Amino acid sequence: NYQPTPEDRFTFGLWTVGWQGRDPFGDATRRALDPVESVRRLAELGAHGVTFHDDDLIPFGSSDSEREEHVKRFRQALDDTGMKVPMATTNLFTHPVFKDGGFTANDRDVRRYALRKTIRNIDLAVELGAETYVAWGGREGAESGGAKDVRDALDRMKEAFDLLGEYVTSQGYDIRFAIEPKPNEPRGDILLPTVGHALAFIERLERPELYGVNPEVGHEQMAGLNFPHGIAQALWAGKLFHIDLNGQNGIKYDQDLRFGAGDLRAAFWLVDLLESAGYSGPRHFDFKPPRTEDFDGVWASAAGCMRNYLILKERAAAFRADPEVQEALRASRLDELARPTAADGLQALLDDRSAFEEFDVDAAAARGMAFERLDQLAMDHLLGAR
Amino acid sequence: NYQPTPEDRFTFGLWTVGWQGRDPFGDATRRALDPVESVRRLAELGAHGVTFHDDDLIPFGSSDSEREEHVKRFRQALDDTGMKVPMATTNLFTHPVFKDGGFTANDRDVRRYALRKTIRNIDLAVELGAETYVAWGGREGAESGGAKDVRDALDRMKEAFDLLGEYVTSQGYDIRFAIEPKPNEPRGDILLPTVGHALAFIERLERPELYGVNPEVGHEQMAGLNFPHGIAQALWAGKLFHIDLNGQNGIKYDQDLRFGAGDLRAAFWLVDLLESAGYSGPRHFDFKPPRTEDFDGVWASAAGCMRNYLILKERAAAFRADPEVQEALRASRLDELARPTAADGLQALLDDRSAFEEFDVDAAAARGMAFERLDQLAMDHLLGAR
Amino acid sequence: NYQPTPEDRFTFGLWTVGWQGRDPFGDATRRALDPVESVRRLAELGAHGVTFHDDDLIPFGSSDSEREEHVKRFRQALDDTGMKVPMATTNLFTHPVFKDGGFTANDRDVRRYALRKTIRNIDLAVELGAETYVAWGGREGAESGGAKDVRDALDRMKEAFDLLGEYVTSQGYDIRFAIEPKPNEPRGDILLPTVGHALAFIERLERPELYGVNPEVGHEQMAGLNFPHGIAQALWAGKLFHIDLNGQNGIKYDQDLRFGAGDLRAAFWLVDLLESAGYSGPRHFDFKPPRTEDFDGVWASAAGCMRNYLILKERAAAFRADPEVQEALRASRLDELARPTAADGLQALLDDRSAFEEFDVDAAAARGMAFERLDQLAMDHLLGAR
Amino acid sequence: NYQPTPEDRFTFGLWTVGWQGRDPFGDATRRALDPVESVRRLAELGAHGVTFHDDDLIPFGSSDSEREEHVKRFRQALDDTGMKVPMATTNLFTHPVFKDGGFTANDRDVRRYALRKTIRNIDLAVELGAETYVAWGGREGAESGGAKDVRDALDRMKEAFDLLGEYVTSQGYDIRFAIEPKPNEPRGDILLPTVGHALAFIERLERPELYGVNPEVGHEQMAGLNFPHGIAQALWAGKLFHIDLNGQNGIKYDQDLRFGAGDLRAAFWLVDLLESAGYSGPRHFDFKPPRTEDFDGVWASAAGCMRNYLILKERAAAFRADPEVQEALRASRLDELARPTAADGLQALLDDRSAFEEFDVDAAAARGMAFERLDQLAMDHLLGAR
Repeated sequence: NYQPTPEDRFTFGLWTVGWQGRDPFGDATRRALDPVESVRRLAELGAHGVTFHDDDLIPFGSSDSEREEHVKRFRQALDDTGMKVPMATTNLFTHPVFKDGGFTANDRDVRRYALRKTIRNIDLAVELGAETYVAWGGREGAESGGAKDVRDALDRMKEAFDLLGEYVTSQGYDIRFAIEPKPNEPRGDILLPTVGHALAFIERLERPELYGVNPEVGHEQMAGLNFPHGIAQALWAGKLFHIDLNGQNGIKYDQDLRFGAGDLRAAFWLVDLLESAGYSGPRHFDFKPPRTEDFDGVWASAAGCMRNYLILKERAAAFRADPEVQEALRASRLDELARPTAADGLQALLDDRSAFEEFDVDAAAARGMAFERLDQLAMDHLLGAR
Repeated sequence: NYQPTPEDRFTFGLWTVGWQGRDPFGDATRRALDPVESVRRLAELGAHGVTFHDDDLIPFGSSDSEREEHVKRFRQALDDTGMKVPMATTNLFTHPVFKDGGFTANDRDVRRYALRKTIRNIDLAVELGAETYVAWGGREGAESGGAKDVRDALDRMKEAFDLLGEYVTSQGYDIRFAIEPKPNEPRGDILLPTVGHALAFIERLERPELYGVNPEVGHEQMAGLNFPHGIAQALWAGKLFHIDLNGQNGIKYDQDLRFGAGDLRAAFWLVDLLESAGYSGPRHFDFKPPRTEDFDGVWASAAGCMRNYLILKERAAAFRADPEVQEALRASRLDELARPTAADGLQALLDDRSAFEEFDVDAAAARGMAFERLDQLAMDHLLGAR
Repeated sequence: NYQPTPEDRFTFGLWTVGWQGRDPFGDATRRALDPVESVRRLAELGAHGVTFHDDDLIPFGSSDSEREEHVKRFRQALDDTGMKVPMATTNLFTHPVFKDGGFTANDRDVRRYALRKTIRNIDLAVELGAETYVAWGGREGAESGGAKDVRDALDRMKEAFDLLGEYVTSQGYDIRFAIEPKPNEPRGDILLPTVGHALAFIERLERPELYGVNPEVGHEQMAGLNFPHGIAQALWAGKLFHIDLNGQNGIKYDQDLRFGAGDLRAAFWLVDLLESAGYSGPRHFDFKPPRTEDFDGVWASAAGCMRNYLILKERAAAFRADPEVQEALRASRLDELARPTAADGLQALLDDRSAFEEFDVDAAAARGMAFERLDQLAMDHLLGAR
Repeated sequence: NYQPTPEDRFTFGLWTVGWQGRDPFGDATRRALDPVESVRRLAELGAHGVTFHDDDLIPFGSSDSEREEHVKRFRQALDDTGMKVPMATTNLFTHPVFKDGGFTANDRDVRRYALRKTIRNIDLAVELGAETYVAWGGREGAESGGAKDVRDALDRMKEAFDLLGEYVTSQGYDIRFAIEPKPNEPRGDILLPTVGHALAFIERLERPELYGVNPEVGHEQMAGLNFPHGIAQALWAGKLFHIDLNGQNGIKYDQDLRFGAGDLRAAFWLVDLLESAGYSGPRHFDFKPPRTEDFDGVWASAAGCMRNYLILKERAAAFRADPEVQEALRASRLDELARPTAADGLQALLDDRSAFEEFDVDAAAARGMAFERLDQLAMDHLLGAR
């Protein structure tokens, strides 16, 4: 019955199940969770591991001795449960000092502090075994046009990421970076707002091989974009280092619903793509149990993230294995899309009268694509009517 | 009184003022315009030049002799008026053969035809003096998830652009390519949907130096993105080869309003950026006079595109020259944003106790950014209340 | 296997399967269909009836004799197949004369013509047995703020609808009106843009009982609104006279996908509501087979509209009949939502210390709503994992 | 220089300038303001009055004696400054007990409490002189489809508002209610999501004359709707009892920017409409100074709200008074829009051959509307280029 096991590589942030329910208009509805309890409960549900921001594990301002105590207790919970920590990240957004950003704050002293806070947590991530270090620049941006010269801000963003790459290289660490785009919220517009902008930026860094993307379902959907298409471009570029799964109903505030909620058909096509492409990284949930829920609802929501992934995986596998679907893909010429347009080369193409002078445009235009039949097979498989 | 001259480099597509007014729900409301008449009328309004798709100048299906006659008459109009042709593009979207795309159609024979149709028009663009060749892949995309394997489609898109680069290089032409992104419409989702995705794609081509972007105001706004921010990223990457100016009211169908309509504040910040960065390319209008208008309204709309640019240029220049604005930019630390975070280097940063151990986070957090005063100065300048 | 029969009351517009594929950027990809052939093909698929605009059945400009011939042939097709015509409407949007509207055109002579064209088609609708007459004011609106004084336009809209009500009453016809809202497209903003605005307007007509709404899935979703919620408000007001079913992926141009495509979960909740409320009107599809398709794809798309409704009906019925769902609805207090807050009356409420002075707010706040468990049961039922 | 005076009727909520800067991702950046200090500072800036939620003035949980002390100090500040309190409202959204709503919470005991909390604050509002009592049902709604039966929720919403109307009538109070719509945030979808839905709902209350709307600029723009058009419909219905002014950049989270920011052209058309229609109620700002700002920035932002209104008022008045604009309005037939379509009556219309049989549709279709010239005059006036 769609039971997860650690082999499915499902991971959760501490801040997901640990969200207390404060929103722009309301107070917390749940008590804080001890990270140790979250690790134990997640392990019981069949998760593989957990992720953290610095400030989720070590309260901001802790002394070195309190920091050591918090880490020790957490490591014991990992040892007791077999849970892993595949990813870590920095909180460069909650504290008022970051109100205009971390890496791109106008104040230079804040930028330096943001780098030092990040470096300290890279060391800890490596100690705990993380392979990916995420950067979500949630305060990098603006509400007004004159507040931020974007060219200068991109110079500062490149400088920061280049320095972090120098750090990991000089220390000999095996950890890679992933940039998490988001278009807006909490800033009016956030820099590097989509997967595309992040991919383009990485190509201007000094050591691009160290950097990839960590796209999030709801973030791209906040710009009305097709999330599977964006993931396909990231895969095509070799840059899908991590992925964040959740749900979102359209263009509005970031809802962080459980995975499978929101756009269910997009969730199907996402799972189809990840499984077909052989993505081997964590399936990470960055979601918020709604503030209507008590703790029993928190764990039901978390379990539902994993359940929905496993149902969609079954349905997408059945779709691709169905001989009638395989025939419909050929009827729609998906096989021809995969063949080179002109492996014969430019000159051969220019000399081929069948490509222009003698091409029957009307006969080609009259051929139906048969896409609606294909899409109804996909619908029937999703719904278990096949 | 804000009178354009050819030195302002304003250009218009033939298909803009020539739009007959057909929309998804309605018939044409205006007669077709002869391109020769459009060139003459635009020259009288103070435009610098015109642009064309192949099929706007030479009716689809024309014989070689009719093609020569259409080109000859057009060249005479250019000679008679002094108008230039800085940009040309291909129509790979109107004819039914392109219903599933040109470069990424599932049918291989259509892909070959699309390349041959494009190459024929590159030759003509060079003959007429164009410096930029635009590609808008308006039919490259899908309405349904199974219809298009995006990784295979990106392979086909790269193959097409690589072949075009081989062609221009082998012929010795001085013309560069610019990719025009759009998120949707007429396809449910279009490949390379934003400036970012296009910039990232270019970095995977064989000769990236030949390719840039041609962003359009309304296209990025159809994804709710900040158009000045996207242009800043394109400028930062060295890839703003051309720009398309129009207006758009939000996330909806592509309205193609005259420039200055839609988001007026974004238009101000765009002009500020283009003029401050020294962009020297054409200021091209890709707009549609609304179908409510007769021909007098067409020319009033076109004139308004240029007028609004010139008013906004004045206001942005006055904003930047105002000593009180210069003081407010320093109060908001725009000067510090332009300074390196750590020109002293990584090791110096790690050893600097003022960046972490002795950094007074509360004092830094208490400093206001003064962004609202700055933004109200910008508003006052835009409105001519300063 | 989810086979429709005429008893399911599925209906289609002639203009749906008859859409030739012209879009803002492209020519037609299919030949025109004779309405007689559409009636025959739809009847074979199991539809119950068809609907029409005047101009779909009788070409604009037809003489009285050609009009009679077109009607006679259509009536024969209805007689031969048993198909019904439950709804008709007027085309007040295609012809250039309607470029600024029909009922709210600034030109008074156009407004009078629009009323006369509508009245002529009301007579024909009654002759063919229609019970509902739809009005979609697709050209009523504006691209610019000064073009339309909305208060005067609403006066003109009320005048038009009041005159139509006087007409039907004076003739003794049993046909009711339904207003079809849409937020934009083809006008920049359309008057009466949502279900809510239309419901409010109706209350100011002279004979409100004659008027209801005809909401369309994709239209409300073009404003990012919850379509089931809007339908619930229409049902609560007694005004759901007809409904138009299709799919839409978010806030963008009107896609008119087949029903079930787009937001699949919203489609589930819509069918749940219609079936639970006992809606007895037609299930009408206002959709467009994508222009990628040939005629075989047209009929596959149409069949898919009906199939998806029937699958969702089964799943929603199974959800509501499941004892575990019934228990979860009580756990979430849906039973208490249905009970009056204060049937004891105002004074009793004011004197009840348990409602304020002695209310334990912390105990009430700590109760979870159990909504995530309920929603995962709904997901499991939708997907056939229960 | 655009200096406000109390005669301009500008008002501000205590929670606007008093917003501490907490957002979904960040802690407060400003200290709390004493309401007395806010009244004094606002009076110095030229505001006319202030508004409050219960919980902004009296901390939740206060004893009767602390409540009396808070009210006394506030009344002294009003007396010392001459500031008025034209509007008050209830906080039915912050405390965890309201996590599923107030008036439409599934738990009946919460619904009763929400009514008692509201009634207590109606008494206080009347004591302080308020004329309008606002209801913003920010927690009335859902994240999931099964959580809320909307028909039952509308019954509960009507019951609540009917009881409040009975209360004010029985006490003899001269205060009216205004419903403030919002489409989403903090709930996934909020009930009564737009001006239209609220207007329609009011018509089903027992005493509709007691209820109107309090629309907010950014709320309607979160659904991509035209705010001036919605205000026009509210004015046409006689229901614009109050208005909330702010700015919003598109369809995203509620930004609450200062008035004039966001969509500047929509702000112009709004002021034109309010001043032309003679709206006499408060011009209330429901905005948030961005959390980047210190207290000096708070007051600069507040001052900017009033400044921008007064600049736009001047520009709109100059637009309407310009003889060239008056001529352009006649050229566009705004005069004919204001004349009845058929004051001659139905029968005369049916017998008028000039309305159909002899109407020259082609001549009418060829007349341009001249809307682009009109809109460029409006642009020139807005920008002070006329």
